Amino acid sequence: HMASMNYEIEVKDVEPIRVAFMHYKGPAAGASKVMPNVFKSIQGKANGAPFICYYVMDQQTMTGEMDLCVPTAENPVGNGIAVKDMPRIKAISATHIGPYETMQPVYEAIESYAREKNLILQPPFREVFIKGPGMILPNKYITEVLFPIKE
Ligand code: NA
Ligand code: NA
Repeated sequence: HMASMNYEIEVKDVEPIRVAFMHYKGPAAGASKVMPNVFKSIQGKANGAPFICYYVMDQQTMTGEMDLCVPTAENPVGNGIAVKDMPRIKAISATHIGPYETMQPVYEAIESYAREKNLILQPPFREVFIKGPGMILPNKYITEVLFPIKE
């Protein structure tokens, strides 16, 4: 009867995911210019929620190094876009509702949870864009953080 009052923090087994992706380094801003190029390369045939895998992220400078990923069965057309399987992870999952650029309380809750359950966090982490109002408009955005743990 209760759903996403809190961050619904749990440990999940996430199986490998075939993605079309672009590796991006620069302002978290300039990533949104790319994520559409991924969709177009695979004729917009996603078979899962798009996500960003963060290898490096500084929220003080809001710049980082990341994979912009769209789960797909398709072969990408138009170079820059490649396909790989994102690896199996055992991850702390947190579900965030609303504006998603920083989500400091979510990452603090994940860190506190990890210490409580004696889990060791292992980058890289993912932000999964489950839902949102779409392209005709944010208090409705659903973003799942997946932070891998050491097994
Ligand atoms: Na908090
Ligand atoms: Na969100």
